Amino acid sequence: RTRFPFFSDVKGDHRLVLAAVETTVLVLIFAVSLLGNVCALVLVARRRRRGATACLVLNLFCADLLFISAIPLVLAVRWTEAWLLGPVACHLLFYVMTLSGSVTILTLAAVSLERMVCIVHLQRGPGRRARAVLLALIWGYSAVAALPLCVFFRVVPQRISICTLIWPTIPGEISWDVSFVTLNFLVPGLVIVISYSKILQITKASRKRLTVSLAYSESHQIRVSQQDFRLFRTLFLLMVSFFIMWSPIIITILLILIQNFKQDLVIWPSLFFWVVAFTFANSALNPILYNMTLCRNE
Amino acid sequence: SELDQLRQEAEQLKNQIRDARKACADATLSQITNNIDPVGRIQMRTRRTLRGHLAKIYAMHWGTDSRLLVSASQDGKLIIWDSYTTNKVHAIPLRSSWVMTCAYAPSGNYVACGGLDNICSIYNLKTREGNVRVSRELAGHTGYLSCCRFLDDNQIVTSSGDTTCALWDIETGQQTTTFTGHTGDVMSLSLAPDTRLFVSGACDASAKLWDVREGMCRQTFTGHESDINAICFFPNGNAFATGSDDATCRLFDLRADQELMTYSHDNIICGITSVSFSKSGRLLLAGYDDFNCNVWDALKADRAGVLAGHDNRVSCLGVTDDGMAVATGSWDSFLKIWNGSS
Amino acid sequence: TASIAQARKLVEQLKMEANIDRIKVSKAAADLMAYCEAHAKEDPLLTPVPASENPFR
Amino acid sequence: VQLVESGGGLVQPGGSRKLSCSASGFAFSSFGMHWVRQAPEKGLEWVAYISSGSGTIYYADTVKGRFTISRDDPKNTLFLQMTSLRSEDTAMYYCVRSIYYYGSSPFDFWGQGTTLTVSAADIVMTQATSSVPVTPGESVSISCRSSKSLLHSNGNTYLYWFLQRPGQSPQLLIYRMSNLASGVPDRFSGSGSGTAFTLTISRLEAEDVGVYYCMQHLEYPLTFGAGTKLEL
Ligand SMILES: CC/C=C/C/C=C/C/C=C/C/C=C\C/C=C\C/C=C/CCC(=O)O
Repeated sequence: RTRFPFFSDVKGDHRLVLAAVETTVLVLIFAVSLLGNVCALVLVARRRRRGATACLVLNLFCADLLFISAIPLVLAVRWTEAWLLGPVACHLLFYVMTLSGSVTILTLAAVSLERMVCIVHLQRGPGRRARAVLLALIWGYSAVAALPLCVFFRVVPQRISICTLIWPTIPGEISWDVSFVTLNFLVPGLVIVISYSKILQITKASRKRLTVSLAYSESHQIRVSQQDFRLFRTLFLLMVSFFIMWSPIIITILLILIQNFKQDLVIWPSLFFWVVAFTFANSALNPILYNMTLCRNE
Repeated sequence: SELDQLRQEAEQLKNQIRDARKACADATLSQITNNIDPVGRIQMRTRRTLRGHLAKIYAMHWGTDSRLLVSASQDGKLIIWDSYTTNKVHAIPLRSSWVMTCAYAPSGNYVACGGLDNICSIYNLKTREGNVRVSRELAGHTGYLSCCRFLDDNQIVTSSGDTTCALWDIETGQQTTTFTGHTGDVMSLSLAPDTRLFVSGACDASAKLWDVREGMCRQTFTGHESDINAICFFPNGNAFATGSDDATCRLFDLRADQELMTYSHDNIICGITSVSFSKSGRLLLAGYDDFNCNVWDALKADRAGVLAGHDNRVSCLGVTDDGMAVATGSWDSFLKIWNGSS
Repeated sequence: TASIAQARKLVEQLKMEANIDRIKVSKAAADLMAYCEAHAKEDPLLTPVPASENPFR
Repeated sequence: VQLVESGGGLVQPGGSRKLSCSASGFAFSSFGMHWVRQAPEKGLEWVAYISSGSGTIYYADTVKGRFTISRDDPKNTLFLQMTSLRSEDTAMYYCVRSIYYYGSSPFDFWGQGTTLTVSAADIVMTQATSSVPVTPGESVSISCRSSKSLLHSNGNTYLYWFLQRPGQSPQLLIYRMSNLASGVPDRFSGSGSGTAFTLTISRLEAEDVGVYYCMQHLEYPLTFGAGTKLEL
């Protein structure tokens, strides 16, 4: 019953060096993410205070700011290795982290459906309260979804203790995990890809109608279509960054699932810590992606 | 040669007045005022932001009380605000959305708006029925109304893009006097504190002193390289300041018949939109096209403060009668009240 | 024909404008100096009023 | 401007009666409306108030809960339905205007009034009856006192002076202790210092006879004065 030593590498090599490296990559991530978020949130508040179209991007900006609120406890535990903090203090970390993660992925997929709904359907003419009802649901569905990671969670001693997951019912555990994977990482990725495929096909159709219906010249199309790659690169980067940044946590979840039966598959808790650091770094460039064209590094 | 002889006589007369202006220039104001202490940094905080318009604001006018201000935006709404409590006393729906000017009667009983409709409409705020209604639409102008200002509750002087300004008797609705002489759209009009004379700024880059009673121009002031977009009288009424699209403001004197100082900087290349002096005539505030609003010390031409609170073109600017506040209105539908903090 | 009338109006306008006894700039700027330096104790932006008497507090 | 009222008369005790206030001649949808009543051979007393658009509603604690007030702005009619009428609610009920912006004059036009004949803490204002045998050409000062300082921090002094001719509805003389109402002669004047206010008439004519009332307006529980009557 080795369970899993979440963030508890009992026997590290050169821990002096290893622990220092983890703490440093972590405080830098905290700094960049917090600075970018406090800049972007106040900028978007100023923009919306001027009567800008109600948006959901500020929900992402606060969700990923809440995401970096649990890393202080994370690197506090990274030194101790054993989770000295009390179970009630220990519950909070795993619960909030997986409430922000499932409120970030879901708002990134809601921002991209609001944008392919306006730039395509509601061109210029959608209730703020309708968007508000979706927004509150997102925060709610996310908290409820990761509630099983708070109830079926309890610290247990080894040798000296670890905050693993009890999960009495194995079929129930795997059912909840697959329903969380297919409803918090699969369909959001699908809707994001579908939406950003539309904002493209519609843009390409508009450009082609410009060049074949108004009888433009080939030299002219290239003096007007100087942004087609600029927009393409931007939205393809959005989709691929989302996928390549939120995939490591899901594949680690699946491999610790198959550890549930494949105990022979020795896996490194250090790998779990590294993918968690990568998911934390996800919150560091979410302001960068959604405020890219606004400021290109001044 | 028939037209050539008297047209020559005309340029001879203008050369004569040029050398007369030059001869009387004993000294420049800059050297005369070089011995006075500088105002220094002026910090103004936005005490109130008057949100409520849904379109670019083109004009604002403070009431004599220094608490009520009228604002006109192209949303077709003229709103009278309570500056102290940021409340909307009235929101008059304008018949035409295109409004380029707004006025508040000296008594406060009436307000007026004008624009591309080519008509100046007077609204009676104090009515028994309890609603604000148009009392008189003054319609005898060919070009768009640029600025309209009230001398009394029966007399209003209006400036238009037909290159003419006119004095109107509100009761009859007819122009008692028509002021002609500008060769370009008149964009701005400021009356003397005594309301006996008014100065008009036009796109022909000249400002002319006019007298309401005599009916015609007394003096013409030149020196701007571009259209005068804004004009304001000095508190004494012996001077006025003109803002143009060449990013320069100039202080003219009605007795020296020439300019005195020029307010310009190489960092600013955006034309002025609205200017107004302080109560004591020491602070010449000017709204610029670059979202900013400089505070020029009108005695040494030294920029002594910037009011950066807008994100679009600052279009209107006005200091209260007691001089205790400054309200700027830009193209982002927001007014802002500013005053010095000690 | 019509332009000569407005030219005549212009020349009499300039004639009546030229017959003005202008004062020197030294006398003119002295009055402006007196006006600026004599009304500075009452101006609320050149010399700000304390917040106790400020109604925009 | 015209505010006519209908309904009201002989009501058996413990019953109910609805009173209608039909407003014609002004923008009824933008006027806060009050109901004021005056007991026979007695001074006025506030009853209820409904804001524009029925956003805010207040009642006097004497009649709170028993009375209801509602407006129908599409037809320009204000309503007051009373339930369980006792023997103390017998009074002439007035339907008054009121509009509140900066510089506005509340209680501009009072209604005609309907007689109600039911059969079988707060700020108090004190003024003596003072039936002065005045003569045309006399300068008279009418003083009323308040239990609290009427002067608010913003600068206003919410004191209102009303005049009621014999057999006629009250009108507004001075609002906020210094501002003359539009329509009354200039001879009326008023002043005060937070307490112990006074109303001064310089050129008293034969028309300025009746009962003078003073009213506070800081807090919505409102209270008039006893009423100073001028004769001869
Ligand atoms: C998008 C969701 C959020 C992303 C960021 C999450 C960070 C915190 C990680 C939480 C992982 C939680 C559960 C993983 C799956 C189940 C654990 C079971 C495996 C252990 C072996 C066993 O079953 O005995």
